[PDB]
Amino acid sequence: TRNGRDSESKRLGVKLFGGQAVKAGNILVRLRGTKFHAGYGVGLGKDHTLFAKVDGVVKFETKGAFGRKYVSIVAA
Amino acid sequence: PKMKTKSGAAKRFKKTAGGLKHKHAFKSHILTKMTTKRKRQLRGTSMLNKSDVARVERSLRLR
Amino acid sequence: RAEVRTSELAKVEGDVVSLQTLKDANLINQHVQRVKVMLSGEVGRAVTLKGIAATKGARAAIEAAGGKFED
Amino acid sequence: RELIRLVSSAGTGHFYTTDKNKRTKPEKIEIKKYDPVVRQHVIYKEAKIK
RNA sequence: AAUGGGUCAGCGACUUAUAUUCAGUGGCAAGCUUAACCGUAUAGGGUAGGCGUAGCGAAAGCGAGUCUUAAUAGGGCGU
RNA sequence: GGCAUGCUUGAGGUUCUAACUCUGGUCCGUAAUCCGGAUCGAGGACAGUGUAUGGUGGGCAGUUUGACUGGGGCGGUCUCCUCCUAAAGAGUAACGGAGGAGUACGAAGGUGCGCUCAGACCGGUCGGAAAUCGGUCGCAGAGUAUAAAGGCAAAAGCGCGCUUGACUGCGAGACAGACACGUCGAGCAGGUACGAAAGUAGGUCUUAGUGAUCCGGUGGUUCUGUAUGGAAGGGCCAUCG
Ligand SMILES: [Mg+2]
Ligand SMILES: [Mg+2]
Ligand SMILES: [Mg+2]
Ligand SMILES: [Mg+2]
Ligand SMILES: [Mg+2]
Ligand SMILES: [Mg+2]
Ligand SMILES: [Mg+2]
Ligand SMILES: [Mg+2]
Ligand SMILES: [Mg+2]
Ligand SMILES: [Mg+2]
Ligand SMILES: [Mg+2]
Repeated sequence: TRNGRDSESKRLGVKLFGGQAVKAGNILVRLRGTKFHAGYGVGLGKDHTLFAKVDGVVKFETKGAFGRKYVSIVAA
Repeated sequence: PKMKTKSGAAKRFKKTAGGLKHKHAFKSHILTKMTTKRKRQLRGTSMLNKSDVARVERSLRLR
Repeated sequence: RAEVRTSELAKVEGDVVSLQTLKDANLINQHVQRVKVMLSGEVGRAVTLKGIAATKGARAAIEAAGGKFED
Repeated sequence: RELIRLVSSAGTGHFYTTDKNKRTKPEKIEIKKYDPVVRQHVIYKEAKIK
């Protein structure tokens, strides 16, 4: 009947773009259910949050069947 | 001395030679909700933040 | 409680570091009973600590550098 | 979902704390969990926190 | 076409005391300094007391390390 | 079982006078009938008065009664979740348009092993537009404990067997962010559950399901414990209103 009541905007998005250099446990993408899949050396935590495990450069490559988006980190 | 400190901030803030210690909060009287990852990350004794130093060091009479 | 640095043991007279001897000099307050000695430099001379209890490192300095630790 | 205690088997006063719907399941539970005093797993049983 | 003022001449508004922090300029310097009170009294005595020269810990305690911990494992604080 | 009467004492009843009472009589101080004192009369352990406690008490007093608001009064709204406004990074208002939460679950968790939807259509006894069965066509239009959004074939969906990792001590590094709070987590050490073994497991497809401090309550703990030895009371840990 009356309607205000929004929420407080959880600050999602994609950090660490296509040519960065990452540390051991950085946050790559704050996902909301797998826009991006776990590529070569990344983690996929509890609420589908991609994080690194090794060092290098982010790739953002599209692979395979289903055309899914794979975030791999390359030792380069 | 004509400079009385506040009694509450002398019990909430012990002073060491690396800042001001203080116990963390929210850990009392409803605890079966919370997660063990959250409980043991509130058990320690932290040190005070730089935005809060010059506020407390006027309540404690250190100015 | 109080405590005396090892470097301040040369600041007394008579080479008998009693409890009242440290109150004779101004190195310690009045109404102080239990005193330690910790390692904070070289001792300076040859003394005899008594009535006071040093740490592990201070006792390894005084007994090595020509002193004596009795009671 | 009333809340319950789970006092250890051995003599320690270590316990766990959880909740249990008393309405549907009336009887207790005998869950085997870790004990930080004997440093091994024992079994627990209790209710009635007060 | 909002406020105030008829003009002149007199008076009329960030001070003091006690504590403490930061800068400027000075004294002695791992040490610096006395308060009351004495004094032929702005000298001189008076070092009680304070701040330093070492921390960590709720505490006992131990100390260039110490606390948590089954750990001498990591980590916090410190030189 | 109870009597015999004492030792006592509580509670109830009657009577007596000597305490207290008399805004009763007439003598005295006194030339006054206030106040005393003497003496008859009445009441009498009551009334009355201190102190401790119940009840009644605007008789009286000190005070409280929120904000946003296309004037404020009335009404509506005060916290958290998802979408749109929101301009292809984050963020971003209106008494702008639409909806939900103040919980469930000891398996609806872990693991190993298996397996696919809805719908259409043809045939088939009492059902018939529809129940169960068989068949082809399917190409997720089903399903997800709970709103919508974003997802799901190593299916995050469905079934079976064993189980308690809905573990304790941690945590490099980051994301966010006035602060207090928040979110993800490799790895290490303890002791575990499945699997032949690599390996997986620090709850549930994700995001709502909640409230500081102060006080009190309960379990562990020489850490202190006001001369000493103990205790009370603190302190720390775990956990309740
Ligand atoms: Mg507690
Ligand atoms: Mg002195
Ligand atoms: Mg005028
Ligand atoms: Mg009358
Ligand atoms: Mg009134
Ligand atoms: Mg108003
Ligand atoms: Mg945007
Ligand atoms: Mg833009
Ligand atoms: Mg499920
Ligand atoms: Mg499978
Ligand atoms: Mg005692």
